[PDB]
Amino acid sequence: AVVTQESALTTSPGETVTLTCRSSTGAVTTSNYANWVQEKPDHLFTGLIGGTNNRAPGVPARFSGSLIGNKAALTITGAQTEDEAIYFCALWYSNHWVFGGGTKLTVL
Amino acid sequence: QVQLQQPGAELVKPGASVKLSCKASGYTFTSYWMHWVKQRPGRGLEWIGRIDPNSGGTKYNEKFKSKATLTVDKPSSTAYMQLSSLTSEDSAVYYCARYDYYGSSYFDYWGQGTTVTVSS
Repeated sequence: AVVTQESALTTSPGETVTLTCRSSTGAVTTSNYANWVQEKPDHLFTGLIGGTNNRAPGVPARFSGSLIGNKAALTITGAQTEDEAIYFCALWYSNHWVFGGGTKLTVL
Repeated sequence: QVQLQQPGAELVKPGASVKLSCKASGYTFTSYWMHWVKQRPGRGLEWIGRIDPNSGGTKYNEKFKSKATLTVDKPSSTAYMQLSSLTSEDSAVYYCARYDYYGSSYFDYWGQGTTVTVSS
């Protein structure tokens, strides 16, 4: 299976932005245990959401996962420059995980 | 307090092998799964496999089966990955990452990654 995310998005401080995660083989369901991971400059990774909508402790309020239509999604409300990073999503297919290509988010 | 520790890098020759280590602290090593992930330039992540530290049972990405070998040392609470017959395709950063397999299903803590560089 192929997991696809937007390659890049650009937002402004205070704006709301949503990134999505799509599956090659059909709609994404909770059975896929959608995870969102954040990579910051020099190769610093923090998990952010797991089991499609569980915020990891420490993760600010402004981030949240949900299923929108047939895709997994991560929304950030009132984006800060701090949030500039690459967001990966990972999907689970019974005998393995598959990662998406990442969305580089620029905060003007 | 939760910490996954990996050495910074390996400069190795084509066709040799390396053992990568990841030492966990600040939590109960056998109560979470450990995954290994590959990051190649300008690409993202490729999942290698996972290991249940409590059973030593493994699941590998079919792509990596004749390449990698996952083991642990329960007493020293360390996860290892061995890579065989290293080639140019093997140069990348390799991360160990904790998965809350019985909790909220997240890859919450990540090692800093070991950069493997193959060169003659």
